[PDB]
Amino acid sequence: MSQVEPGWHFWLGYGVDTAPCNTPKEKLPIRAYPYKFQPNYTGTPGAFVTYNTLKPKISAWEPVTKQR
Amino acid sequence: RPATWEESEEGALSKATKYFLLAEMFRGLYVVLEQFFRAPYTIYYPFEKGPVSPRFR
Ligand SMILES: CCCCCCCCCCCCCCCCCC(=O)OC[C@H](COP(=O)(O)OCCN)OC(=O)CCCCCCCCCCCCCCCCC
Repeated sequence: MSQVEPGWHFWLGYGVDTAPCNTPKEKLPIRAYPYKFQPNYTGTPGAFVTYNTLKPKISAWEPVTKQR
Repeated sequence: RPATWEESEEGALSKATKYFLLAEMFRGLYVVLEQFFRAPYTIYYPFEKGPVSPRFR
């Protein structure tokens, strides 16, 4: 069920009447980037990895010495 | 007051024919026999999805 395109997925489940080639220019959302469609990669090695979006909250000191 | 056996409109023969010939058992049998001959409800899931409202989450 993961291999169906999003605009078609709402149609197969009886959400919309008009199929996504039948809908006019006004409903197609404006984008500034390409579309690529990853279905689901569960068990596949292309499974998602979560991580920290930001850096550790408290900085540590860069060691700087001084000969007196 | 609940009726005794003697103040009943059914005869003993009429009442016990329904007893030994299982009348309403056969009626309830014939119900599901009627249901053998009708259309099932099953949809085939990855080929056919069920309901969607846009409110769904
Ligand atoms: C006046 C008539 C004729 C006079 C001649 C005397 C008899 C001749 C006819 C004999 C044929 C007898 C057939 C079996 C008799 C069953 C009698 C009966 O109903 O058992 C009663 C018994 C409990 O008795 P009780 O506590 O008094 O409560 C009864 C509610 N009134 O209830 C029980 O304990 C359970 C009842 C079980 C019934 C069977 C349930 C499962 C089997 C269903 C078989 C259906 C077959 C259909 C197949 C179709 C095939 C095309």
